[PDB]
Amino acid sequence: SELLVNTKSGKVMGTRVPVLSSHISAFLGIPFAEPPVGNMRFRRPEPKKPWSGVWNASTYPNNCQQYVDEQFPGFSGSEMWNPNREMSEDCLYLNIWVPSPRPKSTTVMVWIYGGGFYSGSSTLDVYNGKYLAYTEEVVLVSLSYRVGAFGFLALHGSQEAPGNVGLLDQRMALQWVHDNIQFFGGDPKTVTIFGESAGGASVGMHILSPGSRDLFRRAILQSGSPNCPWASVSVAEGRRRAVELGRNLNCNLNSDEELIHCLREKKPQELIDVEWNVLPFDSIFRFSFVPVIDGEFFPTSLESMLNSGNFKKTQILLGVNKDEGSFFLLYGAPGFSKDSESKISREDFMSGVKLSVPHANDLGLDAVTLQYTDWMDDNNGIKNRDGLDDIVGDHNVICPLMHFVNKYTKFGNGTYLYFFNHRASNLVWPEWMGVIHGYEIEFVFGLPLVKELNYTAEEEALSRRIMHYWATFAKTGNPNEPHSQESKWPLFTTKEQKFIDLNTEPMKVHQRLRVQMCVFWNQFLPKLLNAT
Amino acid sequence: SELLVNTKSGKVMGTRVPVLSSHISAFLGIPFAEPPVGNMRFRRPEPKKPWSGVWNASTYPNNCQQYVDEQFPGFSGSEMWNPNREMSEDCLYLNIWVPSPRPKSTTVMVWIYGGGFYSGSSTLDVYNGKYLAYTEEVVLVSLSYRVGAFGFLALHGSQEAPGNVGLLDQRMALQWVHDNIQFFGGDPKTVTIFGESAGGASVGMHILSPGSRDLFRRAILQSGSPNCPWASVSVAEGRRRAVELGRNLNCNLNSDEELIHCLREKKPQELIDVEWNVLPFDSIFRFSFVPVIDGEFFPTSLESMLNSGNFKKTQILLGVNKDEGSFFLLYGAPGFSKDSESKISREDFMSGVKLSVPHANDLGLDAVTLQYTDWMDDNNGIKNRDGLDDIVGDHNVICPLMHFVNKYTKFGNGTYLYFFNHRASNLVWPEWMGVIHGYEIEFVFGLPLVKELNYTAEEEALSRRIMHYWATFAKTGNPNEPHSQESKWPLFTTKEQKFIDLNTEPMKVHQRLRVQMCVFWNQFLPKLLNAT
Repeated sequence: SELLVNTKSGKVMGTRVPVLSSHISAFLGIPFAEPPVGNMRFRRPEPKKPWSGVWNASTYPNNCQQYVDEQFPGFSGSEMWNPNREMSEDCLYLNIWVPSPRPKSTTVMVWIYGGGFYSGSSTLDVYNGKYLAYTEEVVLVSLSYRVGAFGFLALHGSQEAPGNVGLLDQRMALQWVHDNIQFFGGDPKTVTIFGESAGGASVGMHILSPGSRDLFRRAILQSGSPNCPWASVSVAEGRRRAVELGRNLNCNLNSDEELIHCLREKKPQELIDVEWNVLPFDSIFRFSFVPVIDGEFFPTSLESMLNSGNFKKTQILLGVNKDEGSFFLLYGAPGFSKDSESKISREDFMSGVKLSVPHANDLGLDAVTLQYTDWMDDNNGIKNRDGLDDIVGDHNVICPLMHFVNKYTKFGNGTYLYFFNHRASNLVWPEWMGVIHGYEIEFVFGLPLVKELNYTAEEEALSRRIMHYWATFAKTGNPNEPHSQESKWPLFTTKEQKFIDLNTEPMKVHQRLRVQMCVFWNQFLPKLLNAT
Repeated sequence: SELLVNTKSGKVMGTRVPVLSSHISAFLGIPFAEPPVGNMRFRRPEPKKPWSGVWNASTYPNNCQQYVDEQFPGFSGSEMWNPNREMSEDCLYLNIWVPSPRPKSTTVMVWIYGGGFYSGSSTLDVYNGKYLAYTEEVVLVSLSYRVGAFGFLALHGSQEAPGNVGLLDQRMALQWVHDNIQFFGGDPKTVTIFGESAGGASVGMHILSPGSRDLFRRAILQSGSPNCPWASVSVAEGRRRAVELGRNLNCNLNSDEELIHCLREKKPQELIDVEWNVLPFDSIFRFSFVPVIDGEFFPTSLESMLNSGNFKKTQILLGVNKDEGSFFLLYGAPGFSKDSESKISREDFMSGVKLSVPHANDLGLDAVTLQYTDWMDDNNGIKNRDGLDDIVGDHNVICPLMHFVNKYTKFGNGTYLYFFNHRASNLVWPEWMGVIHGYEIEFVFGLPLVKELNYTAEEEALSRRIMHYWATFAKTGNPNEPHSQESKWPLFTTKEQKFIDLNTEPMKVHQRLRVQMCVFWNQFLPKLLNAT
């Protein structure tokens, strides 16, 4: 049977699913690790024990325990990101979409969801891999990993909560793909991992971490890189936050054993209710439990790894969205509202800057403010709003990704860069937010090809182009068709630094994506904060 | 006789001079102080003793002892600024141009020449007051004052070389005008002092200094202000430079008396030959002997005087030229040449920045470089050249004058600001230098009205407009004609900050002259250098 697959862990039974008036096979909820519950909480994952009989993989698995956004009850714009299944600590499963008839040895794409390392699900409607697997004829895999304290509580030095266990979950799912995808028609020597935001940062971390490098061939990073200021902390800050978490739950703090044991007795929701109270500063775009530079997963600091070429050398395709910051300002910066134009005063502007660069002394806050203010029109509410939007996006996403790409390209075997600047016509978020963080995802997964969702014809065409770029890159290491007549996505080189825009207009090639600001955020400010 | 005038110091005999096919009276070389020679060198000036008989004032006086530019022998462009008369320490004289028939009580304008406090003459062809006195019917006075070490050697604490004696010379000439101009037809209650560069800085210093305030009514400052980074030094740096001067001439340095006495035995040219060896840094736009914040001429620091309104409150008219810095780069920055386009490489650019902001640490040099570099085209030779030009002008002239104007306007009784951006058609300097430092002077003195000099008809019209603005402002405190139909030069206010361009095109009003850069140079950088 096409729906029956015998893997090294046991037999699995999938289901047939309709897609664009056709069909493909789907294997949902395949377990790749033992349930991280009880004494296993905070612990590194262990391989799932083989099972007898047939595993029923016809329905989505549970979603990991996580914080749930309720800032806009009922609003589709934010609820489309919330868990759509029962949450449970028993959440390490993966999903596979296989073309029909089943391929013999085709390209594999493994999706790693984003969510700031504190949220995310592989089962969201925007992550349905059936469209992409069908249209491009690839085996699509989406995995899951523990988030928040459950996946990133770090008490370096103890084996009970080492940290980075969330990244080990991903690695474990990748190990399973490497060992079993051949039975689903996938070629294990041609797997591309791709993700967005925290997922993009995760992809970059597997490229850096020695233990993950041999598990995949190529990589795609969307709006996220390993060196982002929010993607990781030191072992000291990790330790400091773990202890403060324990203090909010009145736990014994005399020893690691004491704390860990007390945290393992708490119900999942009890840790989630106080998870945000451990941040060191009043801030925006900063999360509590994230990866930590431990000396194991990451041999040394990320900057030294990037300078010495200590990372997997292969081809990579990456880029960012035009307005990465508007989402974090809406939820946490004074002056912004979902139902108004959010024109910002001078007052709130400087207030926003303090919230965006929390680690900066007063001289630094002034450097930023000067770099983003137009003194010929300083009380222009619209310029201050967009100025704050640029700051958040440049500092948190764009400038960090440009640093990575320029460092990587010196040792890589091929780089392709994009700038997504098309605002979907059916967006429910206000206009001032622009090309929002995470909204390029729907084009990558082909949601525009389904009429009932209400996209324009040019948006459907844009989705096919992107799907074909991502898939062609996954297969060959070059998003361009060998002998095509279409416009060519030039290769990003240390010298020219070319990149393309991604929208419904005729392709246009550019150079040095936001260099002015990246030099400020990657060279000047760090130096200023270090000297003063 | 129209050419004979009886002043409080004695009788003076002038001469009749032709001007634009007409005539006026000129009284040249009238002494206002005792010759500062021998034991009087470095000493404060003393009033000229009255004389019997008639003083022959038909020819120009000698020029003060000064450094002479020889970088371009024969070149009119630079030699038009050199002394055109025999140099002598006996140089404290003034010149007066009086309309014919002699007025009864008309407006007076006193010119103070520039030259970085190390050079300058009242007898240069560009300073001939006959055109302006004739065309606007005003009594025009140009004075002289000691420059270089002779006028600014400062050994605070000793009465033999207190410092600022060069400013006291100017004040003395102003005292004479106040006490005697009535006999030449001038109204002593309506005297406007005006000057360019060091002269403009001098005018601003008389506005600040308690002892000079009652000697004039209004003031005009061209490309120079008292708070410029080159216009003054502390008593400590003054002392340090005086001692180093003595060391270059192998003088006894055990005591002030010892040093001073040794310096008074030196020939004038001996001090001038080593005057440039005392600068603390390798620099551009910095001069050896300049005014010093002594606690006498200047009660306290200039910044505190400006903040507390401790200065003469009246009307002022001031502005700058578009390219104030090109002159100092030509003479002292690597890469620039008089006979080439001077396209500058990255190398020489950063080399120029180090020379322009000598007092800056490495973090500061980086702030400047980032603020003036276009990272999308960093090796563009023309952008680096103009970028260096802007830096020198903004830091040394424009941003300092904008700080002064904004501080003054809060307590003044009327401010008028201009931006001169017309490059004379007959300039002998290369094109890359643009609207050069000091070349608005020829329009103020009406040189364009004389055919044989070769200006265009629109330049002659521009000169009359400027002469009428300066003169009308001198008479009433407003450059605009009461009921005119011509375009109005708006008043500069703290709120709107309006200013006008000055060229051959229809007047245009603007706002916030180079604010972006002025905020960088007046608020951010000082803070950065103070914290680091």
